[PDB]
Amino acid sequence: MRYGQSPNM
Amino acid sequence: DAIDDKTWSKLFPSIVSDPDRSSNFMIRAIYVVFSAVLRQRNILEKEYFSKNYITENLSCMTLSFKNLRAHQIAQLLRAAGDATKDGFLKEISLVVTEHDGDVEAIEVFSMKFIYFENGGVVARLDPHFAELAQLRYEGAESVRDQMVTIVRSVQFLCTKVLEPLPAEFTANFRLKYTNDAPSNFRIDGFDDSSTFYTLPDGIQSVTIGHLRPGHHAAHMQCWSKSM
Repeated sequence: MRYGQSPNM
Repeated sequence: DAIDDKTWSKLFPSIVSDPDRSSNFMIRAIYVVFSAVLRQRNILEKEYFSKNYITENLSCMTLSFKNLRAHQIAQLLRAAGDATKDGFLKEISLVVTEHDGDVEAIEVFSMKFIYFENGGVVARLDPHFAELAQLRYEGAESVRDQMVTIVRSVQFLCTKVLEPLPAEFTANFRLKYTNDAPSNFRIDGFDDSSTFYTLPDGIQSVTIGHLRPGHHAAHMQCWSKSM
């Protein structure tokens, strides 16, 4: 239902 | 029920029976394992990593706090690990795609979590659930063995099993909140999303290992196309 994200590379 | 190892105390709590140190162990575990994945897979150069010992037998490369970018990734992992104390973290995954923003990955290193009620016997309530719910806590030494197994399996998988990653790829950390998690509670460094990650229909799946401290359970999996 609910998610979270991040930036890498 | 405690670990009497010099090498172990440098990175992990010697006791993992109680709820707090159990969650703490989960945090350190996430740090170590995902650092191992990041280095062994050559997603980040060796400069970002500093070499550490989990055991006199094994060594891995752990993200250096001194290096700023590695510190950023480390604090990201720290936030995600800290979420396990509240019990609001369902899964954390290192996701590798060809293009930035893709929901379909070419490689995934997932870590799925399970929280136990009371003394840490009964699981709170997904496909990964049942297996971990079957497990019992068998003491700190066993947990050390499980960690050792995970790290060795990670290194072996990345170096002697998997194909090298493509020339250009986008890596990032994506997580999933538990059902209990409040809408105002947000993990630091992680913007909300209506999309997780998806897999190819013929993607290969291998199990790296699991961890069973006092009140928590984790399952490390690896999906890949390079495999």
